[PDB]
Amino acid sequence: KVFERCELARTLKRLGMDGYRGISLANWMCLAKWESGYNTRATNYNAGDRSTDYGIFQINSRYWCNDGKTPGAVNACHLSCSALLQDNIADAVACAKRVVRDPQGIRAWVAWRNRCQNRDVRQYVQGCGV
Ligand SMILES: [Cl-]
Ligand SMILES: [Cl-]
Ligand SMILES: [Cl-]
Repeated sequence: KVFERCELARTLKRLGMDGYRGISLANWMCLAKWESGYNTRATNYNAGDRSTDYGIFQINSRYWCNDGKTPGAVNACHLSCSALLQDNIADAVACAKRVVRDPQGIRAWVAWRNRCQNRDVRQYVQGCGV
């Protein structure tokens, strides 16, 4: 599915994302916006290293989920990458939390550095009741 902005914001808040390991909801919204345009079914093959990015946060198969087809991969979220293509984003959210338990935190996503870091991201949650 493609989420509407405020629906997603409320969905993530219910799933405990607000302030998770120091990360505001608006940072998570900005990440989802630039990764996928709020689209849970998005996939992107990386020809360069044989991995794929999955779902609303574009979580990468090399480290985070298993797709069977990425060489030398591990599966730190202990999920099929299929779980990251559901309309229900609970698994994706669990896996995004796992990503940010690592030292880099939200910096793991380069899109976050480019489009969100050191920016005014308040617009992402304006009006959403979160
Ligand atoms: Cl911030
Ligand atoms: Cl699974
Ligand atoms: Cl679903």
